[PDB]
Parts: sequence; C-alpha cells; structure tokens
Amino acid sequence: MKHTVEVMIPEAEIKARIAELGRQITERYKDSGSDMVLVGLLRGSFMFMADLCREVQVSHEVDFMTASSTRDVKILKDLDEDIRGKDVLIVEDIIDSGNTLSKVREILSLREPKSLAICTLLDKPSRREVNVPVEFIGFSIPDEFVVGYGIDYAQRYRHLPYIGKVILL
Amino acid sequence: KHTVEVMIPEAEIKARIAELGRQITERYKDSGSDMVLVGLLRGSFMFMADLCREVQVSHEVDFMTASTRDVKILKDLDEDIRGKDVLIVEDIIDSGNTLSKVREILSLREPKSLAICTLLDKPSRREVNVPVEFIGFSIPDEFVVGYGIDYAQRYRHLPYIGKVIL
Repeated sequence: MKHTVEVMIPEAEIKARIAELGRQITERYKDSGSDMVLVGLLRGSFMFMADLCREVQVSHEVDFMTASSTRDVKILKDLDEDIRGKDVLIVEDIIDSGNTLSKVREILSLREPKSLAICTLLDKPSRREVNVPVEFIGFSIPDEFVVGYGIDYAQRYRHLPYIGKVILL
Repeated sequence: KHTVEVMIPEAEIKARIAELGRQITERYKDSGSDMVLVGLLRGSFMFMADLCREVQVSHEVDFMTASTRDVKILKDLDEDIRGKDVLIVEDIIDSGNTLSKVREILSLREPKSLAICTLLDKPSRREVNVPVEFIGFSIPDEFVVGYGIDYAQRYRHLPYIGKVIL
C-alpha cells in the first residue's frame, strides 16, 4: 500500500519511560538473591531488550526465544539457559491479543522458575482475547497502526528509534 | 574470583557506532536493492539495536544463531537474502573461524552483496583471513565483557565494554 509514517512516541519519551521501567524492575527484584533472566521474544523485542537491560541494576542473564506467529504456539528457538529456581522477566515489544505471551508463559511455568513476570513496551488492552498478567507496561495505546522500535510493517521500519503511526494512502 | 574494569566507556561506544552508521549509510544508500542486517546471537543483540538505529537506509533486521567442531545453524534467518545487500553484525572477531564459515553459508544464497561489521576486533587472535569491511575498535587480547558479551552468563547488560581481572 502507498502510505506514510509520522512520529507517535519520540525516541526521547521512549528513553525516559524505559529508565522508569528499569527503576521499577530494579526495585521489585533487587532483594530477591536468586539468579535473574530477561527473556526476549524475537524478533520484536531485540531493541526494547537492549535499552531495558541497560536500565536494570540487578545482576542478570539475557536470553531469547522465537515462538511461531487458533494454530498452536510452537517453539522455533528455545532458551539457551535453564530458568529453574530463577526470577524470569519476559520482555516483548507489544501485547495486543495476548495469545502468544499467554502460551509462552505457560511453557516457561512448567520449568518451575522462582517467579515469572512480563514487561511490554506497548499495550493495546482493547485487543485482548486471552487474559494474561502484565506487571510492567511502557505505554497504553488505542489500536493504532504502529511501527518502529522492533515493530515491522512489510519487513520495513524495525530499525526506527521512535514509535510511528502508519497512514494508509 | 575477579573484578571488571571499564575498558571502553559507554560514550566512546556511542560516538563510534554513530561513525560506523554514517560509513554504512554512505556505502549502501545508492544500491536501491533490499538490505538486511543479520546479527549473530546471542552476543550481537545490543550492538545490533544501537547500530541499526544509526543506519539511514531502509533495511530488515534478522538474526541467526551459529555454534575442532563444525559450524552448525542452531537458528537460521526468517527472511530470504537472495538478491539483497547483507551486512553480518557481530560483537567480536578473534580467530575469524565462525564468521568465515557463516559468510560461506550465506554466500550460497546468492545475496547481491555480503559484508561484516564487528564492534570489536582482536587481530592478535586471527587464525583464518576473513575480510571485515567495518570495525568499531581493534583491541588487545583482553578478557572482554559487557555490551552483549558474557563471562559465565554474567555482564551482558553492561552499557560499556569491561575487562575481567582474575
């Protein structure tokens, strides 16, 4: 489609918000004692994870899964590391339907982590099909056509440092 | 038992990534073919996040996980590269063995062009002569951590390149 992109959430607002998520995450987990892992879902989370992990002042590992995108949720690439007895934070660019995150949290729950929580940059609560708890949220937004900061449209705009709105022409 | 000293501060990494991005932009802006940056996981996720934001050319971002042992594809690319400009994005080149074998694998797919960008290069450690088009820093053979690189799963999230003192 002919289209344009405008800035919706600038780089600077994203960075200020990530520094606040990082203080909240630091506060919840600093006294735990247990090992911690941040788990990104690829490809969407790679940019969010890079900025977020740099703001989390608790010693942790960074790991990644790839899950498939009414069809079953399948593991295309599992974690490299064990999570048994660890504090685990799942990191995603956006929760809309909640279908993937829901099925990913159930799989990881089977491994008996000490705790399991989700951090999303973007939340579209109006799109929710399955309830899943989300402890840390960057921005709540309407159901806008968003790109950037790991979110693609037609293999375009993953590398934008801001969240943009796509205008169909 | 060890400490971590700062070796390359966050501000020097950021200034160097901005220059790398200007150089990659100048190299590829006239191509008018699709472009993809391909990061090697896990160590390249942070360098890729910072570098792709300084590349002022429309591209896709993709990842691959590669392993006296064969180089094996533990996770292949999601996208086709045939006829595209491809930049491999890597945290560190030392021996050159993995990068050499990854470049030969992707070469079979007949990209329009193939190049490597590494943040760190240890030319004292080279065992195989792999061509590297873009390099952030040539460094001594220090025990490096941070900025995506681990010591036993620790320090990946550090925003600077540190070195481990035993």
